[PDB]
Amino acid sequence: ELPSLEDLKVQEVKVSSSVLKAAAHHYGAQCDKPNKEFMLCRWEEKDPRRCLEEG
Amino acid sequence: XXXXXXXXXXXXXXXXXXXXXXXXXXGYSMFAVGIGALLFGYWSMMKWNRERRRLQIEDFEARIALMPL
Repeated sequence: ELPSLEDLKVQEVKVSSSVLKAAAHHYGAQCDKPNKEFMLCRWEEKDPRRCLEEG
Repeated sequence: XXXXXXXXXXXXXXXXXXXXXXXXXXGYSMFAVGIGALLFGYWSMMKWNRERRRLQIEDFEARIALMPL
């Protein structure tokens, strides 16, 4: 299958509890360039193994 | 002196009087309030559903905004 490394990506994932993220819709306006480029990579190439660098 | 049961009529209690009569409702006037409540009913309800649309699009926007999810 050839899986990704044990170190993986992102150190200390997620901020805190849920609903907190859903409370602010300002996350759409500010910081959109990394979110859209990850979205553009993932629909073109369905594999999570390739577009993990953008994530 | 002789004392017997005495006769008394006074008002005669009114022999056969009609009590049933038309009250409140007339006919055509009830339809003006009846269908009038319906037209007021839809107009008040549909304005709330347009206000629901303000919430609806904003709710689905949260999913699009959340990509780390």
